[PDB]
Amino acid sequence: MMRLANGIVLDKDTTFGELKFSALRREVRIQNEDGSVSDEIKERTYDLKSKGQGRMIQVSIPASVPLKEFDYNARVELINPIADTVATATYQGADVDWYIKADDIVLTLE
Repeated sequence: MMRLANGIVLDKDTTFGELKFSALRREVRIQNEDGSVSDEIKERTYDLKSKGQGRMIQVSIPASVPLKEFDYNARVELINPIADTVATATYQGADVDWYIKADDIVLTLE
């Protein structure tokens, strides 16, 4: 005898809006001093669509975080998402969309 919550107590705006999967843009890897890049990963950049200004957002998570094999338009939410200015600080002209570095990628539990 005990009552289990069938839903959520409160709502949080961490979900951004509707975050739905599109593809895996690119997994950037550890570059060797000699020049050539290694087979080991550094960060993983994903393609996610969000409701708002109509921009496809580039979500990058560190190598310590495993890959998530999600289906197309699967609803996800980010633990600690931050929109950076470090990418556009080293790149110029290639930055057609904006970058968001995240902690971990999970499914929308709310």
